[PDB]
Amino acid sequence: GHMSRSEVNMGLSSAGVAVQRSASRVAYNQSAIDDSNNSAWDFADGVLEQILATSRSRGYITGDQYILERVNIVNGNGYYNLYKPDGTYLFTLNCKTGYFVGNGAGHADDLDY
Repeated sequence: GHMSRSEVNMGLSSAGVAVQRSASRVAYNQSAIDDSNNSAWDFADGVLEQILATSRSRGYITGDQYILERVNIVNGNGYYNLYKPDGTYLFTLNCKTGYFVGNGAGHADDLDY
């Protein structure tokens, strides 16, 4: 919610933030993460802004006060975690589908991998 429509970004800086990474539903695979050149990391168009628009609606975040992070590549469905400005894990989303998965008592909510 800065440019106009369809942006896709991390919205806040996860630098110094106390972000919950161990709370992630998908593996933080730094090899796929560093493989960032993948289109597995290209969500689509305002797809993130969707999930984010949703996140705020859900009560996960506000505006672009979110902290998104690259996590994993499954099938090329590059998964991104959404965090609070405090780094609090909200969910793991699929960039390629704009789907998003929640977390619980150590179970696959939407997961399969």
